[PDB]
Amino acid sequence: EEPIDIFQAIKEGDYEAVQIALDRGADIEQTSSGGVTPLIQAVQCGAEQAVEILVQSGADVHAATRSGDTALHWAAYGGGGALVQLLLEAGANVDAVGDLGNRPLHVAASRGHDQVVGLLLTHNAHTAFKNAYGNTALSLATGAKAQAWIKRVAEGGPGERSKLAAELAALEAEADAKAAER
Amino acid sequence: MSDIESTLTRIQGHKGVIGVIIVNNQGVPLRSTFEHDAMTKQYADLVPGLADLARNLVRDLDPQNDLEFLRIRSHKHEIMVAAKDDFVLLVIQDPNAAST
Amino acid sequence: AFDFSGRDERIYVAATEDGWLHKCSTSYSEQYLESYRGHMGPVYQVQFSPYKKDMFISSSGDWTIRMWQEGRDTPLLTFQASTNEINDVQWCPTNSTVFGSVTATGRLEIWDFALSTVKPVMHQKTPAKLSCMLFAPNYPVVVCGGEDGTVKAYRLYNVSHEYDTLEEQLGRLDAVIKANVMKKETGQAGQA
Amino acid sequence: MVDIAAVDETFKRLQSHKGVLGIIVINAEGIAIRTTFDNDLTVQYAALVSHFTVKARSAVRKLDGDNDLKFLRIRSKKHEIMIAPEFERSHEYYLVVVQDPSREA
Amino acid sequence: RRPRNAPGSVADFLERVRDQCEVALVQNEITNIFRDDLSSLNDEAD
Amino acid sequence: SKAVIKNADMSEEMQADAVDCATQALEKYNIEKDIAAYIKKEFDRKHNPTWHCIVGRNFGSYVTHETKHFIYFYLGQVAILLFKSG
Amino acid sequence: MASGSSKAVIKNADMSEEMQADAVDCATQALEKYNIEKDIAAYIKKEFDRKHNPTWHCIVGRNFGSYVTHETKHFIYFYLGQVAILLFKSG
Amino acid sequence: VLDPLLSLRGLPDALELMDLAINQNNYLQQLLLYRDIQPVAESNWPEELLQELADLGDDAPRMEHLWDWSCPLTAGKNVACMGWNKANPDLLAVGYGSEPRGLVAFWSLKNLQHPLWWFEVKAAVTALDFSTYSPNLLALGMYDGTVAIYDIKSRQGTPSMESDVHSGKHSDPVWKVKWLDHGPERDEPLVSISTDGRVTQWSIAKG
Repeated sequence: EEPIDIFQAIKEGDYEAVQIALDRGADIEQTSSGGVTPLIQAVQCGAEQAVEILVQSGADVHAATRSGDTALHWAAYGGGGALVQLLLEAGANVDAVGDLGNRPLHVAASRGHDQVVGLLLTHNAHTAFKNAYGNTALSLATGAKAQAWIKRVAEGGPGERSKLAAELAALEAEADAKAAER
Repeated sequence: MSDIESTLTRIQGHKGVIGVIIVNNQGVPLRSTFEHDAMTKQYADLVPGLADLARNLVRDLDPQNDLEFLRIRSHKHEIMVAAKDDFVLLVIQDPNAAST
Repeated sequence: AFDFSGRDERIYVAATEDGWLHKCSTSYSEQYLESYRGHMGPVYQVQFSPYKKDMFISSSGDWTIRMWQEGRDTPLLTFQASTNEINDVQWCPTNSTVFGSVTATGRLEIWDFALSTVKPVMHQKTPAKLSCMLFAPNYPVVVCGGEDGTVKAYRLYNVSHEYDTLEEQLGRLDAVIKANVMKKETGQAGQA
Repeated sequence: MVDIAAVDETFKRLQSHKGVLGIIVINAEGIAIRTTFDNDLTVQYAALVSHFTVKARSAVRKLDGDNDLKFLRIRSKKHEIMIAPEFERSHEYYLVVVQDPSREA
Repeated sequence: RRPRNAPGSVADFLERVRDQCEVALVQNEITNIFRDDLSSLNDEAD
Repeated sequence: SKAVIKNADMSEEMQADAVDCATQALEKYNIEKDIAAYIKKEFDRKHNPTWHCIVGRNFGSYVTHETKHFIYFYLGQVAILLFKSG
Repeated sequence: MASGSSKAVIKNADMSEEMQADAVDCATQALEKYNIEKDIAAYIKKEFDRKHNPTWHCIVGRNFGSYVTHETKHFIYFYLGQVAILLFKSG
Repeated sequence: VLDPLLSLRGLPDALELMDLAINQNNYLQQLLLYRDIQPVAESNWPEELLQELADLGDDAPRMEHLWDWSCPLTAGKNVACMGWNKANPDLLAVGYGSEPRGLVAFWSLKNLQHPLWWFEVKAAVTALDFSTYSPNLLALGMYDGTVAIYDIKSRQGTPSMESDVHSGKHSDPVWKVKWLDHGPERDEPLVSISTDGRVTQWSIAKG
């Protein structure tokens, strides 16, 4: 049988085809023309199921492209809290150095993804780090509420991170309750 | 007047400054550092129109907002524009002079 | 010169022309709280280190920078890498082991005493003499000025510990102090 | 390869910088390709920027036929807009970066 | 999604102008800080 | 900026003439008032006055125009309206 | 929605005063009944043709420019707030 | 004949903004390289220690000259003191002086050839300090022993108030001055030291 393209299966959402390719022996660390690993491609496409399939099959959670951007950085771009959490408990470096010193906290602030910013801050992303362009995560955050989160992280440290985790859990519970009511 | 003349001499003395023109609001160059008046007239007739269009653009974006400072970067020369109510300060400078 | 201690705004250390330093209390105008001796020239500058406030640095016209601690009339340390008057010394806000200094011959000398207590880890010379110097509060930049009327700025490399914490700064400073300070006081504790 | 990844990385790196209100990519026709603003504001920026950069290019060419526009940026009292023009024979594009200069990190 | 090096390469244009755009962004902080020199001083005034 | 003909009670040749005249007016001028003035005066010179021209990006109008004497188009994003009356 | 009457900011008025005021009233009622510029202009021109010897022409908008040859005593351009209203009789 | 420049009220401000434009365009490369954006006893120093520093390689603590604040007006004047504004980390008030007349120049990154503002005092400055709570307030102890306070908001060379012999002027040069950060809810007094043997506190509210 022809070798099932794991990248094509990820792009089309064919999680069963991804699993079949991994079982027959498709390289879980195979790099495309841009160095995109299957995990990075699944993160970019939003295929969460393929993401955990690759994670359990042995995908490098710290794998990065040629520019240095990791699967965690691409999840930060996607803004998917589920994807970011999956990579975080898969082992992605919360302050992984992407392109030009861009860390996932800085990237999530850059687009103002509030959920990703909060999850990284709870997972101990540090706001004191600087990019190659002389900017802090506070300076990258586009939303004022995310900026406030970043600041209070800066002067609160791990305890404030625990309070932020508690309030994120409360918000997630409220959203789940609203969805159940609907 | 002494401070203004000192600032003008300093601006002339900086690296890469090609020519400085101060134009009144009716398009007549009040002062010009260019040795030829033809280029001064060309700049004072073209660039202030661009400054007025920039001010109109800013006002269209927000009527409470007005143009403050304009930068026009080309391949060879860069034009700085400071348009106030009663005059326009235009200047041509070589932005790559910092590399020389 | 004078410098107020952070432990108490009413307590400070002031330097004199006779080579003396005095721990003084603004609440007690009669006498100095403590006395420090050892300088044979006018102590141009004295300042408490921001990291540890019981221990302070001074620079004098006797060609010496001297390290002192409260309760010790003698200096903790003596630094002299030349025969030139050291006009001013400024502790580096980025590291608890670095101080910059300016000499009367026009030399800017950055000392990291964690690596060497004898010589500055970096040195620069200018034709004109240096009069005053400062560190940029937010930048690893040292600015110096003197007779020429020009303020010159210099970026420092491998000197800053900005991301490093105050606790580890104090720990490293105390480790260097214990490694470099002679054990004079340990000989008498064992005879009681 | 997917050009979307490179475009996304460039947009995010540009949006990172202090006070950046948003980013737009505009064609030769004054129509946005990608934008981070709302539709109406994006359209108004596209129209105004396209017209202004066309006039600026005409003025620059008249001043010096051998010199062409490379960058533009207009600072207002509250916001600054940076225009990056590219006039290739195949395509004319503009990059509009709107930022708040006076924003504090 | 027009590919790399294809005509009308938006990514190529963005890569070419990225450095200058971020340089201008860098200039903005210096400009605003030294304007706040005098603008924010009046806040302490009154 | 390609001319985007929204409405046209015209002929092809003098539609092209209108497009060319509007392009010349935009090249020479920067104000919609002046552009409309140039367009109207040129079309009075060329095509049997009286014409009327409105240039701008924000206007809604209802006018009665002579047959084969009306155009409403977009050059870029600027709306130019011509109609002959009186 | 700002019930205060927007003063008629007249900029050019080559007509008689009484039917200039009539035109102001017509513009006010047209903007009250229609929120679209094309509908406002259509209704304004309709009523002005009915009661003021057609043919009229009306252009309403906030940012534009024009140059027309109107009939004598048959021209106006004014404001109700920020919206600009232009009317002229031609043919 | 009135030069039409005088009719332009904002012309000095526009010229200062263009001074910004030129200086910033000139030192843009220096700042970009600064922030890493890619577009007898000396002879007695141990040779082993020097070799250790050399073997440290690029990790060895090194120095790079960035730029210079220099003016023809300040040329020939000894730089008596400098001080960063406590609320403005990039503004440096510099007192030049060796009684030789003293100059005060406010330097910044926007201009290296001339200060943004500068004024004159009767003799050589010896000490300057910014107020922690009022950054516009600069306290100067000058070579005659006079303590003065200047408000940079007024942009005037006249001190806001002075300390004379009646008000306790030192008879000997005053070399260090310091504002007292004792909480924003109380006055911020000054402390000055002079070679006369006097360390004196100064309460502003009572002159």
